[PDB]
Amino acid sequence: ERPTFYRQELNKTIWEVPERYQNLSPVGSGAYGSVCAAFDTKTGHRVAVKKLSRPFQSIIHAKRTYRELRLLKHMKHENVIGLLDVFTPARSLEEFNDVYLVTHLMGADLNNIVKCQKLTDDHVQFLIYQILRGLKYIHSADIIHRDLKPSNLAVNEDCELKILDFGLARVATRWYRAPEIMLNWMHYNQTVDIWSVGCIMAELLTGRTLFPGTDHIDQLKLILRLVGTPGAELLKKISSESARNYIQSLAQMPKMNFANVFIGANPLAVDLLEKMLVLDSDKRITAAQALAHAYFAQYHDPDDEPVADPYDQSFESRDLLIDEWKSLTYDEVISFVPPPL
Ligand SMILES: Cc1ccc(C(=O)N[C@@H](CCC2CCCCC2)C(N)=O)cc1NC(=O)c1cnn(-c2ccccc2C)c1
Repeated sequence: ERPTFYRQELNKTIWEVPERYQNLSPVGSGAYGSVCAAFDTKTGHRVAVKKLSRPFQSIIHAKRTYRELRLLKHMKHENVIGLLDVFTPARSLEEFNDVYLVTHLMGADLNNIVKCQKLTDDHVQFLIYQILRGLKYIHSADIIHRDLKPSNLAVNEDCELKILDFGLARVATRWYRAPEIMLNWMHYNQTVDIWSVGCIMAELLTGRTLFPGTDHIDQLKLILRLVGTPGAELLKKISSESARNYIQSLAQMPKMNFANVFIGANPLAVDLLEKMLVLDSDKRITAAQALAHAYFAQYHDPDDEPVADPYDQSFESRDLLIDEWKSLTYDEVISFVPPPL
């Protein structure tokens, strides 16, 4: 019918959950939002429970709440975070004011893993393979992550990887961002995420941030030093006059030979980096193409790299009232079907 809930105070936060979830312990020191590790008495498994912060306080909060629930309810893939449960203590739409989301509990984020040292080439093959397998899935539904960086990627002891998003909650996004979506200078596609994967892979191999810019101007200067200033062919496709003026006003840099930058790395790794870190977003490798690159010979299976069901994002166009976004969210909580045990 409906379970029995119990109340708690944790880090100045109130928490009201079903008895099924036990021994709630705050994790991530703010960086994941309001999240507790919990023990799930139904499965005998550890889980993560997130309490959304002020979910219906404004129109923009209410839309963000709907968007996060809709994305989580869609994701059914080994390398993307998925929804085990969603609950509110509210018995009706009228008193609906709190949303709790339940996922798998992961062992570590990749930020607090590179921080020690660099990884073996074999560890890098396996981790980048799993990122690209999750991205083929997300991109097949016309979903773009847009903020891939080591702090949004999580792994277990056995090195199984999942893509998450910790949104706004306290490693600069700037350092991993595609030049075209940073300065909005060209048509942008799913391959903004492939630029980010290139930056992350470089960092796992060298143990150093590839492009540690201090701001957007410093960031572009560090990038152009490796990949070279745009040619006349890429200049032809820049719609922004101010962008085009800025670029053409710098003194010309050549493309460096990546074999001279990533010295001693697997030459198959250097070749894949050349294909990911191209300025022209029409010429960057896709996730599906990257999975068939020789670098992943050990892992690639074309019969086990699935696509996603279609995702209706027509809501993204709509301008509705708080109470409308709230009712739509309540509907999705009510209609939720747990994954098969
Ligand atoms: C409970 C929960 C709820 C929401 C999210 C989450 O990723 N939400 C996304 C969903 C959509 C996004 C679209 C692009 C593809 C990726 C997904 C968002 N911002 O909308 C994560 C967890 N879980 C965690 O925060 C979590 C799970 N173990 N840990 C953890 C716990 C201890 C140590 C290390 C880690 C990583 C943290």
